[PDB]
Amino acid sequence: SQANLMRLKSDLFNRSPMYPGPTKDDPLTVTLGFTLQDIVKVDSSTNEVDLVYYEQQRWKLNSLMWDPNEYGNITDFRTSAADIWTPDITAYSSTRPVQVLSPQIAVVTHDGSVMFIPAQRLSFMCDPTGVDSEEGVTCAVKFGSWVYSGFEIDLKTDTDQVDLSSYYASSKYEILSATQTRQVQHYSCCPEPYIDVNLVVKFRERR
Amino acid sequence: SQANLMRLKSDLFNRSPMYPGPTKDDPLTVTLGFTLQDIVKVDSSTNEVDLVYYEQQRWKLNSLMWDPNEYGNITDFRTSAADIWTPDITAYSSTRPVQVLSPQIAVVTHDGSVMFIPAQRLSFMCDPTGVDSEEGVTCAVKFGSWVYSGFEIDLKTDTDQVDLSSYYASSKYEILSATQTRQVQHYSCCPEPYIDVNLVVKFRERR
Amino acid sequence: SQANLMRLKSDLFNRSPMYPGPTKDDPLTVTLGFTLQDIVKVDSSTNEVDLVYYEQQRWKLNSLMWDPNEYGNITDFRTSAADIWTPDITAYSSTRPVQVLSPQIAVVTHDGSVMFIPAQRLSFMCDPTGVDSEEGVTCAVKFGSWVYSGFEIDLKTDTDQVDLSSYYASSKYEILSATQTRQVQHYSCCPEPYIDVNLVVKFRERR
Amino acid sequence: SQANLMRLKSDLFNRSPMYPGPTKDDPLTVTLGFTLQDIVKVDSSTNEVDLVYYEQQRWKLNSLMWDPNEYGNITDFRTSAADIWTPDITAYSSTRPVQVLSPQIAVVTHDGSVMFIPAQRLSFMCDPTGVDSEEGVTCAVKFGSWVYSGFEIDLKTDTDQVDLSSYYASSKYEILSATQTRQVQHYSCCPEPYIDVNLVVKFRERR
Amino acid sequence: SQANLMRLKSDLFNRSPMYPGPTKDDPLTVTLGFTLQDIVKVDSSTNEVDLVYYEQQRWKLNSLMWDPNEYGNITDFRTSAADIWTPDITAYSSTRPVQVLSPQIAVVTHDGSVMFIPAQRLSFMCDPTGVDSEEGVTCAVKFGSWVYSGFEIDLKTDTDQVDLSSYYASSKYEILSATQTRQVQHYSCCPEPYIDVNLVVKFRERR
Amino acid sequence: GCCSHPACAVDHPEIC
Amino acid sequence: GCCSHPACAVDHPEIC
Amino acid sequence: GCCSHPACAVDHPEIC
Amino acid sequence: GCCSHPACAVDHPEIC
Amino acid sequence: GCCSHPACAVDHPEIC
Repeated sequence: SQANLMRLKSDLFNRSPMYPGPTKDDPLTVTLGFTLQDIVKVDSSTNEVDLVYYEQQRWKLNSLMWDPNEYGNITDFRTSAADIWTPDITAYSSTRPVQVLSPQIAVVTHDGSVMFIPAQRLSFMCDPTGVDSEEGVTCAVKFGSWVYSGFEIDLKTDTDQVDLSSYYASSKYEILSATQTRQVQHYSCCPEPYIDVNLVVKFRERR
Repeated sequence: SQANLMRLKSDLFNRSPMYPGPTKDDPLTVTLGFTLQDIVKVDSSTNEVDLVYYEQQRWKLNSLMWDPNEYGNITDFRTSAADIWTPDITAYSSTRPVQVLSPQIAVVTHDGSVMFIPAQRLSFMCDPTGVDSEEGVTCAVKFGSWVYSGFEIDLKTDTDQVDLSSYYASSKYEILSATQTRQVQHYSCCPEPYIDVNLVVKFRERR
Repeated sequence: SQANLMRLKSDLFNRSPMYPGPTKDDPLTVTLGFTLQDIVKVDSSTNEVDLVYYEQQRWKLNSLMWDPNEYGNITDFRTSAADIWTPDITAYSSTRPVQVLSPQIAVVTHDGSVMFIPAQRLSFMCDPTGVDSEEGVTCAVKFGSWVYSGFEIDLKTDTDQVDLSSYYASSKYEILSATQTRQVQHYSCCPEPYIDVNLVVKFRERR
Repeated sequence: SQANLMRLKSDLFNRSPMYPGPTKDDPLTVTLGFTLQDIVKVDSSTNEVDLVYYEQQRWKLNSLMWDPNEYGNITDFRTSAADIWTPDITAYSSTRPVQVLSPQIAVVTHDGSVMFIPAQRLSFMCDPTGVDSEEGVTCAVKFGSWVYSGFEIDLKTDTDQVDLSSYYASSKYEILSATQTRQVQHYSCCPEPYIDVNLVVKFRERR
Repeated sequence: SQANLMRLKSDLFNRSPMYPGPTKDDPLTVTLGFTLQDIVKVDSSTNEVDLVYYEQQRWKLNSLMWDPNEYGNITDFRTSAADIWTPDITAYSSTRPVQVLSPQIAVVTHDGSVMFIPAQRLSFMCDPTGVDSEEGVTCAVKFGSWVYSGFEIDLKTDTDQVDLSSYYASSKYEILSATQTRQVQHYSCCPEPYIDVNLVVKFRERR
Repeated sequence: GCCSHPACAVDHPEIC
Repeated sequence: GCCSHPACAVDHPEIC
Repeated sequence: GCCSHPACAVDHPEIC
Repeated sequence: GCCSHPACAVDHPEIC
Repeated sequence: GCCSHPACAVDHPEIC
């Protein structure tokens, strides 16, 4: 019952070594999704803007697979995100260290898929001049792996539209559009694809 | 009988594995109650407001039961909550990470019941306009589990009235009402209940 | 002989389990005394005052006894405050979590005695309006246990006069009076004493 | 495959003693390279300015060598920077503790070479007077080892030009020059070289 | 030969119980010296001043002696200051907890003496009134043991002049004098010397 | 009343 | 909808 | 005036 | 170029 | 002027 989940958790985490990270010969693809919750604060004297959002991260590890027959028909569970390997998806133009607003607990299912949704608050580089106007301003921040190239981490988005269905209605900024575009970049020197997700949001103060 | 309490804490904590979290066939009920202590600051330039409150949470694990006779007639004890599993209950519209203002120490009873009342200071998304008014403004924040649905963790309130009997007499804001309403959310997609407790407060500066 | 003291530190802390907290069949008495050092900042837009003070706390516990000639005449020693159980004396109307300005080191005596004096800076709820008058303001913040009632922790004050002999001479605030008075509270529902010590201070800007 | 990399991580990290640091009989050369990303903030009232930069550090350790043929042709891998010894390059005129903006994940190759690129935000001493002018200000901060002299840690730059190619286009300041020069220092008293890298950057507002 | 220092590090720290602190029977002498780098910020609304300085502390311990010929002629080594017992000097008029600007790494020599120079930023009580006169202001902070009396820790300064040869030329306040005078204080009740080193600095805005 | 001061409420889940 | 509240998104990767 | 300096108070519970 | 992005820079110590 | 830079001070307790 609970015995079965203590037993499968014990067979997945105490037995095996820690997963050592993706390689060229056994790479992995992470899928990203942002749910944007509030444009909290804009700062014209430094051009840094503060966002609160949900980042939906999802990947698949063969070492986290298991067969439900063996475990009282159990099919998924939640665990501390510290108990499992997680990716190094990081904001590329952040200006302070990111703040976690939520528990960090991932869901693991028998195919070896893990979904993980940290709610975060981020400061990043953005010039706000024009937030007054009816046009608004546009900001962009890219996310991607910090050490792994495209040959080891692939990123993928399920949609190009940032989910604005839980944006704070009476925020200090109106959201006009919000896109999560996936981008690849090559350099002359080098074979490798470099993949990032570009979060572009266009906004203005309310009126 | 300090020996006797040494013995019981040692039979319940280094003995069995960590309780691995609620599941759908052994669900669990967390009871919430807020006693509000002060509205310390409202911010009109960001629409975030700061609270100090005690969040009283209560649940019941069979993994913590014991017979008083076998342990010198003792009926409860206190422990650091780090020694025990705690629920997942998060503010949904938080805007910076919560600050714990009190020790985090739980009380356990031979029943298998746990009480835990951390004092917290929380910033959350709220438009203050109209606080200068007679009519005041209304803010709301929902609390709920962040990874478990209603099928594994249920929330419940003992009362719908937030306890204000220890609210700061010289605050900068008066409380007009304060409610603890638990709500259910269903979706088209899925059977499962999604459960939250909605903290609703109507307040005004002081005239 | 450092050897004699290392052997006593090992015989008190390594191979007995840590003391499990006060019970009702062996309660405990903590004595608090405040050395007030400076009113550093007042904030009228939030009604918070910031204090810098030494909180000297002292209590007594049998698990720390020894006789000195059985360890080569030693009767006192200093140890990290983390090596030993401490009471959970916390300000009740604090608004930010306390920051310690001092090392946390206790001195413990052969009779079993521990004394511990942390320097802290505390933000707490206090309405300052009227501070720049000749009359002054009065603030109050109470300290007490957060999880134990009077039947398990009782408080004593050695004096009702907070020590002002170390208040910053060139501070921004005079102190007119400052008290550490013990208070006991019953509620109708319940037999038990709930005991705290109330720090009351009267202060004004410096002419 | 992964088995082969887990086995290589195990043979290098727990099976060996902690690396004890470079000595005089085995000096070590860490090469530094900075890519400057944004001048976030200038503070004219205190003369401190805040930078966001990438610090690329690289060193070689014989204790990190391995033969690829005995580990499935593996030639490089990544590990958390906590798993390995890191040099103590410090900003010398910093005025706050630096903030880490990125994961700290290093790459080590069968050569025993390590590259590590943490993104940081640093506040440091600089008089901004002359920024509003058309010739601007120039600021400098030196980096070097804080306890090792030149006889145990040598520093090196691969180039004297700071890499600006990802400087924030819509930042609040423009860079006229940015150089990273190594410096040697002897004193009257003493044999040893004292080695630092001086990055001096010349900047101006956007007009 | 690093084998020789791993062997010596392993024999000083793994073999033995941690030094249990100085006693009346085996006391200890700490030598302090301040290198002052910048008065970064003063504010007259709170009478707090912010200093950035290196405090060089130095002491000698028998338990850290070793004979070089028994360890391949090794004379000194570096270790993180967490590997060793460190003294308790603390600012007595601090207002916020100190910020460490540098690595905390000590060097120990074969006689058992250890030297350690952390860079720090400290906020402390000081009334700035008169800083843009020319007569300047004078501020003071005493440092000392927070728990050990003179009979267990002695303080000693090798010079009474705070080292200014590294003071920031373009800071916004400038030092007229800076002294580190050792002080002893007895009181009637008590035999023991209670000793401190008193840091006095006289400073002014740019003429 | 009691349910407002946490040291009271934890001793009395009966009420609070 | 479901994909905006994380307690829902994790229970339904089928959907989010 | 011992009870104002913490190094003194801890050495003398006898007084402070 | 490549030496401005850290994910590229560590893959090519040859160049960066 | 060795005694103002901590990397110099630690190598040389004789002087600083």
